[PDB]
Order: sequence, then C-alpha cells, then structure tokens
Amino acid sequence: APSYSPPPPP
Amino acid sequence: NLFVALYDFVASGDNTLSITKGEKLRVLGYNHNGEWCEAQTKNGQGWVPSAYITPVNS
Repeated sequence: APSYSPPPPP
Repeated sequence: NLFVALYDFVASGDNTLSITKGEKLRVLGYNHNGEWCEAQTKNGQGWVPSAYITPVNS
C-alpha cells in the first residue's frame, strides 16, 4: 500500500 | 466481503483506485496499519481508504 496517509473523510 | 463506498475518492498513483459514492466493491485485504485496503470494482483494482467504505446489509 501507499506509505502516505489517506485523505480524511470529507 | 461485499462493501459500499461512502464518499468519492480520486486515485493518485501508487496503485490506488478511484471509487464513487454508492459503488459496491469486493475487499481482498488490508495493509499493516488498517488505513488502506485492496478493492476490486467494475472499473478495476487497487488501494482505497478503509475509512471510506462500510459493509453492505449491516
């Protein structure tokens, strides 16, 4: 998976 | 392992998958920390945010 954070729920 | 998208998410590279609110998706697994999960839809396959989906029929 990506190492960065997923975006917060909008 | 059948789920529905709660919000829209647009893919950003790194094997991520775009999903549309209301779309159904099959879940194949999760990453080490649970934040990302591997999905398949009618548009393809890839990583989506775990917080963006919920089980169907619950």
